[PDB]
Amino acid sequence: WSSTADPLSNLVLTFSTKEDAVAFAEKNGWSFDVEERKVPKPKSKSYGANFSWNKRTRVSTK
Amino acid sequence: SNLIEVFVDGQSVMVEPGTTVLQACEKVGMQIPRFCYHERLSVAGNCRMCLVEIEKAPKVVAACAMPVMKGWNILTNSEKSKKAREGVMEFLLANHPLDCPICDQGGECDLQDQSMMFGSDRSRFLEGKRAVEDKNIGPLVKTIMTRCIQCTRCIRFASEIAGVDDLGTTGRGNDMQVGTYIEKMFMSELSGNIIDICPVGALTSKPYAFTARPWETRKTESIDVMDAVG
Amino acid sequence: KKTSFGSLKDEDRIFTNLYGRHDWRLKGAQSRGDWYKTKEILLKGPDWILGEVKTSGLRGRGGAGFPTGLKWSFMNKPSDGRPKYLVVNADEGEPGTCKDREIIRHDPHKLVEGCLVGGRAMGARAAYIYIRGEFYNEASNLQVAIREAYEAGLIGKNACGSGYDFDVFVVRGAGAYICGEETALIESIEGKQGKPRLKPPFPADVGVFGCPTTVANVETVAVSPTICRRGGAWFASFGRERNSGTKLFNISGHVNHPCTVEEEMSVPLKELIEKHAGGVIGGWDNLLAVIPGGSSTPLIPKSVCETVLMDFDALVQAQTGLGTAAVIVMDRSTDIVKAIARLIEFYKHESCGQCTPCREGVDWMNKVMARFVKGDARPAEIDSLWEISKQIEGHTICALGDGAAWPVQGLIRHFRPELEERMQQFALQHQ
Amino acid sequence: GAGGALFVHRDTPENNPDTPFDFTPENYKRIEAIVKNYPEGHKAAAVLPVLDLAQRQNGWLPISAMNKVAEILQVPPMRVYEVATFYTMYNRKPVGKYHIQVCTTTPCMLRNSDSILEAIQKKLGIKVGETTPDKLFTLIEVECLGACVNAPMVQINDNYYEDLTPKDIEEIIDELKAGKIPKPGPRSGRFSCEPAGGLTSLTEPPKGPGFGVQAGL
Amino acid sequence: RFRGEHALRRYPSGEERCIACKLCEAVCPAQAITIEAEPRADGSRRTTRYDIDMTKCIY
Amino acid sequence: DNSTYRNLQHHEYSTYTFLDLNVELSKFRMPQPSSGRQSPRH
Ligand SMILES: NC(=O)C1=CN([C@@H]2O[C@H](COP(=O)(O)OP(=O)(O)OC[C@H]3O[C@@H](n4cnc5c(N)ncnc54)[C@H](O)[C@@H]3O)[C@@H](O)[C@H]2O)C=CC1
Ligand SMILES: Cc1cc2nc3c(=O)[nH]c(=O)nc-3n(C[C@H](O)[C@H](O)[C@H](O)COP(=O)(O)O)c2cc1C
Ligand code: SF4
Ligand code: SF4
Ligand code: SF4
Ligand code: SF4
Ligand code: FES
Ligand code: FES
Ligand SMILES: [Mg+2]
Repeated sequence: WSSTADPLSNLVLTFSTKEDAVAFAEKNGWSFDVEERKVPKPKSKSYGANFSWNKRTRVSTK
Repeated sequence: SNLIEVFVDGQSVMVEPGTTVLQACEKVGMQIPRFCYHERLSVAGNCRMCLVEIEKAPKVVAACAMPVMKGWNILTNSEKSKKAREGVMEFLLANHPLDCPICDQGGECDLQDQSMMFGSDRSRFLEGKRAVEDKNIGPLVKTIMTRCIQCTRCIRFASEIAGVDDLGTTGRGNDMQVGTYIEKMFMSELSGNIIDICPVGALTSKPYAFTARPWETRKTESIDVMDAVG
Repeated sequence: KKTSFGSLKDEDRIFTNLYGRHDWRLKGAQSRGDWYKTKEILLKGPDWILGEVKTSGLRGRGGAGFPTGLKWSFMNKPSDGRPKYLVVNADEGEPGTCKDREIIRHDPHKLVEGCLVGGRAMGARAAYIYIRGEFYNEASNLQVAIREAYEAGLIGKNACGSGYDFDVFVVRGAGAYICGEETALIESIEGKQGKPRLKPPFPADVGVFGCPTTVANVETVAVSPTICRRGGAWFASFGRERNSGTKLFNISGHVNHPCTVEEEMSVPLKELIEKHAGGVIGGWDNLLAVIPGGSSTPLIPKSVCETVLMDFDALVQAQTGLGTAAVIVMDRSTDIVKAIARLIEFYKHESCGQCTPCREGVDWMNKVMARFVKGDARPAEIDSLWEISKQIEGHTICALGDGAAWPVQGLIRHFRPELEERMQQFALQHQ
Repeated sequence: GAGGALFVHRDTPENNPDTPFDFTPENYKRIEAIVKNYPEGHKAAAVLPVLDLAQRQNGWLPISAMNKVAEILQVPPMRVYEVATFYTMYNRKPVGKYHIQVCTTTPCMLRNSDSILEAIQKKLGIKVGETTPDKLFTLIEVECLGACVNAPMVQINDNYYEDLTPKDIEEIIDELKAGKIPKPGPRSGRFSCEPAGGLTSLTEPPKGPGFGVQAGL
Repeated sequence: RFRGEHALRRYPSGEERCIACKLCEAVCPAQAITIEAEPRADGSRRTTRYDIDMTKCIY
Repeated sequence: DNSTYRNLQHHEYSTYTFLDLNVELSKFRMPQPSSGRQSPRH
């Protein structure tokens, strides 16, 4: 079986905001690394671009 | 500027021209159900799972392909859109094989989750299901096409992202199948991504087969070192 | 002002060579009045032709019935750099329908002249006629007529003493009923599978080769030169309001003399059948049901057919729709359930399979109707089949799903006792 | 009900990429004309006519013919495979000299198309989807062929045989066996689908040019 | 209905019924089941480890 | 006059009649438009 010696291997906390997590980590005396949230950037979708007259976006099959 | 005012469940939002109904609903915080639409691929509009009701309109529209018009009110949780979702899920599950215990994508299935969240809880399909023969496209992707829902995500990804036109649809109607029509291996430096894009267990990782379940795995975010892209 | 319809004078018809008894070549068309003063009609301008088509009250002969003037004026926008094309829908896929084949094989010069007139009205540089693949001899006749038109200068470089260049191409399909749908037809022309594309974009914006395009039925294109020559008021004098003109009718099934005939628009169904088809085999009382507008229209029983008019509005009021004006009759000695199941099997074999509702649901309804024919089902499944048809209808990419759901709905609505009685006979005989 | 034809290709000694196929120079000129019919930015629009010409030259469509078409039109072979497998007029297996297509759709089924099918089966000694031992005839059930007025009807190699009775179709079959082509068109002498004894329309001579031309034109 | 000692069953042909779906391991309220699996020599989906801790099981 | 059927030319159509007619018509067509590229894959 998989054995462990640390008690914090399964401890995961949920926070509403980044500031709440940072404050909780600071008041508990834990050194922390913060990663900025990754958001998928908005994209331009056009069904009519599939059947293009002169561009490469024209599809060969559908 | 050129922003237009549209409504999602009665709440106003300003969107750029050409924005689809799905993106307008995303700007509010709702994810419309989908099977064939991918943000990275060209719009297909064939799974019909994204059908949604526009207020004062008798016919539902495909949210992934329909550009939103100024003043539209999208009823994302009306009885019409819910009934459309239930009907589409029923049609999708009519021929699907009872392979969940043996399917590698048990706890990671978009079909399973969207059936739980938007479909019914029972079936009235009393006929026999279809079965299609599997394909061999190399040692990386395992192919079980009875689970395929014909969303054509793999074909679009291969054509547009991987630059390989070896995938397509043969046949017609219910007997239309996704494949190569010949014994040919889909080998490219980006061939493994069709496993991720496939919403069902039709395409699965062959070296990963049968080894683990998603709820058991611990997720570590790291960086690739196989090349200099990182 | 007129109240009674159904007596169209012979000299007042358009397709004067419907039966192929005259010369279909250029000389016969010139004798019958084709290619006459087309130069002046071309010189009147697209706006005048569009106005004539609009005041004519013409509606699409394909089945949709959309006002042709509005569709053709959707192309009256200025050029943006792309070429403009007119596509003639000659796929001819609906069971019970034979009109386009006859007006192509016997009156091809009317079709070519209508192509030229529509292209001028819409500013199209060329016309692509998508003929059915099975109609090889009809396509060859159309090619011969187009060659005659090119030799005479009626089409091509300057096409007249007019200054307008217009080309007419014939492209053959290969065995696909779905290729009659306008977007599926456009895809099939471009060399792909006959899978329809979503709307928007409409063909007037993005069509064949990504260019502005109008897809028009063969009859709609063929009647335009006569409408221009005789005026839109004359064509509007026929039929009821919003239902003006004349129509080609195909009567097939259980009639003594199945035939194709052109008749005034809002003709009564029984009067049409008795005067042209020779009546129902075994008499009018022997009639059981009628499919009035091809396989996509729901059936109606004899009681409805007693006093029903053959036009868009009155047939919609009968919960049927005019469709392609293809009348399929059925007497009391035939299995209505078997015929409806055969139609559903046709739709199952003709669906392109692009979208899940049509594909899966139509296969499901085919299986359900096959079980219904033998009576191997239970009465509670009729409402389940109705709900399945509701789920298919209005949720598909194209109207093939609607055209498959509607016959089931009509059959259920008008013959539920028949299905229940068949099921109970099966139940007693199998215990 | 069911299809019965597979949409996956397995290499076979008589159907493989090494199977010899090439276009006759006259067919090459025809291909040039077909390609010329389309704008010189979209050459893939000619896949259907070129595949049809290949079938007419060969009788059916081997995988080598599809590969040749794809190479000639510079399109991926998978697109040609999709076109070949989507459209029902393409024969991906060898077919008899005379391909007999019998329509069993409801308008023809009403006018006893089953009798025509049974007569053909009894005369040829084959089932619905089989081929004769001498590779001369092939029987196939098809949907509406656009000749519902002249039901029942069959199609044999681009020709329509209409208003058929079992005797009439037996005569057609044995005369086609004899060697010369029977005349196409309806039987019973009704001259392409007007009422058999009715003549209820188009009785008087058609009006000439300018009969009803409006004023100011 | 009474629950006794755990056992792994097999089909009448003699092949074991377990297909390593790990649903029992997921549902086990005491985490008494440990499962490891891989494709078999014939490609079947079978377990290589199936452990039940009877001193953790709640039956 | 009317009783005579005059669509008899189609009984003598061969396997290449359509394509031969297209080849004949090839010389009557206006030059085709161009999208600027050899193919969308270019
Ligand atoms: N003639 C035949 O052989 C067949 C006829 N049909 C009939 O076709 C009917 C349904 O076909 P659909 O074309 O899908 O119906 P539709 O109403 O959507 O199309 C009607 C025509 O009007 C155009 N149109 C409609 N709305 C438009 C808009 N807002 N803007 C611009 N253009 C617009 C469409 O482009 C189309 O050409 C059915 O009722 C069926 O009976 C079906 C199969 C075969
Ligand atoms: C599945 C399907 C098949 C169709 N097949 C044909 C056809 O064979 N011929 C035709 O004229 N219209 C056909 N239509 C209707 C076309 O959409 C129609 O040609 C188009 O709407 C324009 O028709 P119009 O010129 O009469 O207005 C079909 C429609 C559907 C949904
Ligand atoms: S793909 Fe999803 S729904 Fe289908 S068998 Fe696999 S886990 Fe179950
Ligand atoms: S294999 Fe997967 S991605 Fe490809 S069409 Fe089928 S379900 Fe979609
Ligand atoms: S409704 Fe049927 S024929 Fe029409 S696009 Fe969908 S699957 Fe294809
Ligand atoms: S893993 Fe557990 S639940 Fe799944 S088959 Fe094996 S014993 Fe049954
Ligand atoms: S997500 Fe819109 S139709 Fe598939
Ligand atoms: S039903 Fe047979 S030709 Fe149409
Ligand atoms: Mg997958």
